[PDB]
Amino acid sequence: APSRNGMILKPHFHKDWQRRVATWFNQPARKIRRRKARQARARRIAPRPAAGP
Amino acid sequence: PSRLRKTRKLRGHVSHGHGRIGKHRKHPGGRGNAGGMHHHRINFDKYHPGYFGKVGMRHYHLKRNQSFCPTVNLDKLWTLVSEQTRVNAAKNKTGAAPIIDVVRSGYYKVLGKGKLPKQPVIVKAKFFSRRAEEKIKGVGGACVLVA
Amino acid sequence: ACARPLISVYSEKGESSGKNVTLPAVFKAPIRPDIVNFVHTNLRKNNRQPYA
Amino acid sequence: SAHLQWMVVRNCSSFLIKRNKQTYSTEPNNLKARNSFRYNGLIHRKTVGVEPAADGKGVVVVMKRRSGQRKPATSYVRTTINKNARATLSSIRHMIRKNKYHPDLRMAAIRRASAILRSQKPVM
Amino acid sequence: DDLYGTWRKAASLKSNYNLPMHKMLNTDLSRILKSPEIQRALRAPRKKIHRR
Amino acid sequence: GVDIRHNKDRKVRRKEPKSQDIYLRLLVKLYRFLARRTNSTFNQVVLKRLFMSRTNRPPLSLSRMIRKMKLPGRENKTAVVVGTVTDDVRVQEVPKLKVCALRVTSRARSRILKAGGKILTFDQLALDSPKGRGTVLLSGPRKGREVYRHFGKAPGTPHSHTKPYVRSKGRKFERARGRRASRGYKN
RNA sequence: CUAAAUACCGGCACGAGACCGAUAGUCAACAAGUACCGUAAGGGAAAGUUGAAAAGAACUUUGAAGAGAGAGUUCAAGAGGGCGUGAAACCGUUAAGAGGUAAACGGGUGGGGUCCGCGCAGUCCGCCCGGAGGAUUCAACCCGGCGGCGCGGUCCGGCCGU
RNA sequence: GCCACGCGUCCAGCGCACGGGGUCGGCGGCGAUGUCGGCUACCCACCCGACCCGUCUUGAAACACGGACCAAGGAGUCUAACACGUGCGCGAGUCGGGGGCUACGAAAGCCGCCGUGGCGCAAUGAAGGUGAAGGCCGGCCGGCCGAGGUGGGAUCCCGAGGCAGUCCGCCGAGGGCGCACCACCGGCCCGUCUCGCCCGCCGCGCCGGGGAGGUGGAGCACGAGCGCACGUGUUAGGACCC
RNA sequence: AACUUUAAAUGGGUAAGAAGCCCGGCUCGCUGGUGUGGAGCCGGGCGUGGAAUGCGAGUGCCUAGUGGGCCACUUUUGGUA
RNA sequence: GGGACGCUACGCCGCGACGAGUAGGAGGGCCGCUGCGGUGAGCCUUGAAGCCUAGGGCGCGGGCCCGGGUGGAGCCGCCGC
RNA sequence: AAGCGGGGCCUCACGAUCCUUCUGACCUUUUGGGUUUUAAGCAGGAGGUGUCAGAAAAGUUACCACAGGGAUAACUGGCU
Repeated sequence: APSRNGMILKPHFHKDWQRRVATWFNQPARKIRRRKARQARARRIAPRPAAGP
Repeated sequence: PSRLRKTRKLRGHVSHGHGRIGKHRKHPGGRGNAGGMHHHRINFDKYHPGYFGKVGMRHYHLKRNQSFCPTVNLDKLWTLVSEQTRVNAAKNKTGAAPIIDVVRSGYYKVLGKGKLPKQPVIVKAKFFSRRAEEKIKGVGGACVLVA
Repeated sequence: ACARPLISVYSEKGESSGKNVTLPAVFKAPIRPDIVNFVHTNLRKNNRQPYA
Repeated sequence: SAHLQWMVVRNCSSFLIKRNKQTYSTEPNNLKARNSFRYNGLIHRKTVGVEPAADGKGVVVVMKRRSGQRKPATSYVRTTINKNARATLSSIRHMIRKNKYHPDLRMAAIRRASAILRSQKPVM
Repeated sequence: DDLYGTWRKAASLKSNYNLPMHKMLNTDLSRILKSPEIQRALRAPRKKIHRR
Repeated sequence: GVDIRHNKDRKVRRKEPKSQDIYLRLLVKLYRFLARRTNSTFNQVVLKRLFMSRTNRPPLSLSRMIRKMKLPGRENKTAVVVGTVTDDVRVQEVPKLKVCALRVTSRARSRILKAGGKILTFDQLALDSPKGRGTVLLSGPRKGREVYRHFGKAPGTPHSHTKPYVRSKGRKFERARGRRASRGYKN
């Protein structure tokens, strides 16, 4: 039931989307994991540049 | 802030702001945009004209990269180069017109919307409008095509 | 403020040292407790662990 | 300034207390003990403060200088008066009116000193 | 002075940041209100209580 | 029994600004004294506009302020804007000006002072002209917001040009039956 | 054929919480997927708290005993074994009042109880007078320190300039 | 009976009070083991009034439905999208949200040569595409003026006057610049319809474009958005609960 | 009531000025015996504010609930009521 | 040319007019519960929370503070979330 | 000739989206470019939804079921 004035909206929530919900609480922990593996790789190739070829 | 919401003032009221005759049922009018050719006809015509039907040609594999042709008006033409170049252009007695490369700043077409100050320019752009050219020639400038 | 004072550096025994440093213009910034309360109550929601 | 800092201390201050449909402030120089712009001891550049003496006999008069405004250790100078009741009220009246030192609170200091001397009077 | 700068010089460690401007300069309106310049262009104060 | 209607006996207007910032309130306190003690209506427009919401006191572009001082109160005369004074990039030459505003954008302060202008705050304006003598009060385009294009007479109605609420404009986004004379009808 | 960025409500070991607090939080804080039910697939509970320490009431007496009365432990049995705090519905008993239009209620009084006012001789505070007293005592000068202001008509020198 | 007190020239203090809302500079008693006071809350008596709540309903005390009593629990919540309003920071810009560098800290700060990209800054047409003022002067060219007008418009400006004689400020008949905004008439951009005169090039036509008058556009005509938060309302989600 | 020459009461529009009158003059590709007619532009002169009474008006967004009604005087339809 | 009060300006003061209410909407709560960041040199075994109360009271009201009893270990006021 | 006529002297005799068909062009796309079929577009008509602002639609239940409705019937009581 639309109101007086507004948009026509198509919310893509007719599937069982609540089961497939990806939270992002790993993001602060992921950044540490990316940094620690990057720092560990650099010490393995200590004379070579960290970026690579 | 749930303390600032309406439900804190609705405690003790039987119908909770939804009326006693027309109770707050589940879906009285149907889910979503139901009834376009039906009981919601007036709202779909008085507020969304042109919703129902097809018009135009279909285009199967459209790439938005091909249609990228950003435009810039003659208002913000001198804003592309720094203000120092504008002062020295009118200061110079030889008449050396500075070059403003439109593609360098990230635009391809030049439109003749605005007024141009009376000092010559050299405009390098991927495309030009008809009125944009005459305004540049009216000051004594040149339009240079570049790809 | 037009003129800024001269803050004196203090030693480890509480006596005033001879060195003096001009007060930074940061201490002359406008005082907006509403904005500080807006930022403080919003940044405290970021160091929060979810419960469900 | 005085008006700028008042708008901050008026609600979120540690010295302010509110209960029983009343509002008070426990500032060291807030004579009359009320939360107000005139009576705030910390807000203004020039402040008059009346406190009981350390030994219980007499009154100490708090005087705030205008030199070290951001130097609270030096900004306050304290003078002790341990004379008779009439002479004590004459001195506090002289320090405020004849020095033109924030003169709207001359009688308020007189009212406070008249009760502190009465408080240390021997109880019946 | 290098993390936020003064009003005539931007911060050297921030990319693009300067101290915010003041909405008003003389915040002590008590000095403003009894300043002579306003005091000429004022009407006479009416403070006689006229009850019913 | 009294046969009067209490439907609109309470006038709806702002008595004090809904902002909780203390610098505006000190400026409001200054102009409440000036409204009820001076006889000028300028201190009554400024005080009324200081209460107003952000959408009610639209930013004023610099080029508009140049344009209104090309037709000024006959030249030394200051400009008083309650809103924010913004910079315009499609203006070439700027004269020296006397501008009073609550806020000025950082580029506009450099542009005005480069031409020998002067920028005053509202507490400085009272010290300069307590009664608003020799002042021009300006304002930005109140209907300049994009919101007002959606307002007014509803679309799908004859001679009722009003922007509809569409997520994205295209060939298949409200160009059909309600718009096409070939398809159904048009208005 | 091939690691890395990627996923991980199972498992191992962790750390943490603006989360919930025994009708909440996992069904399960406890001999919980247990007791129990259905032929079976399966369904599926209720249930935390003495005391700091049992110091868990020795001994005497009635009763066949359950149960009591003394005595004893403890800071406290008014914490005595499903025992911390022990509300309401409900019941028993004591005190007061009342009682043929079911009971109950609003307004207005009146009477009786209940404790309280710690009321039972009803206010002090200033100014002036009187006389009895008792001081190390007033004003005015000298010395030292501190503070305020100054248009010092513009003294001198510092510091800063959104 | 009188809200009438002087001369010549020309045609002020003392008291009284039907007076800007009450005072007494007036009194009498009783108060230590039986007296005073105590709205309310404990109980009881009388007069008046008085049908048991919730809900559906035009209509409830109903012979309309739920309801023995008590304790605990118990029902518009969260995510996403949008619209409007408000507050904040910046401003024709705005924003890291994704990624890197430096117990609380999974925080906070920094990196725009990490702004890629989102929104806005240009629209119109199905699309090819096109894509936002003109006037004057001199002989299609060369100079000049150069960003529409009318009415209403809060505010600001001047001063005929008036508060022997100048300055300040006051107000002032009347005269103007006119903010925002409204109504109208015009002007410009795109599509469409009609009518012409023409010019021109790197490849002279079934070519390329201009002009004039109507018409359609969610356009231009000296910006206003971006980011965050709050409230309301409509939705998709279990969606106020059974 | 589905006839009407007549024809009320009640009722429904409009006007009671400053955006109104009276002049003078330009423009028009509209109309043409004729600066004919019309319209639009300007400039100027007229305030006793042109009936009574009463009252501050105008305007923009968002928006819940409602969309089962009933009764009373007068008029009136169906029906014996 | 030597002197009363005041003014938490989100405060104080003076005039007049008005006060119904279902659905529904809005505003104010120094009404109430729980937890978090600040804050009260806060309360507390010389007695916290909870519970009972024929007492004293306050506020129109949501409710709140003392007096008494029980209780034995935590709890509250203000500014925001 | 002034004039009248873009249907019937007037008050009535008719139809959205999508799809199909026809017509109109020195019109646009058909996808990396060119030519030609074809197909998709613009505009104007037609093919109809009579439940006529427009679903594609036969019955029975005495074996019946659910949410409801005294808004609605069979019985008593009311009005006539």
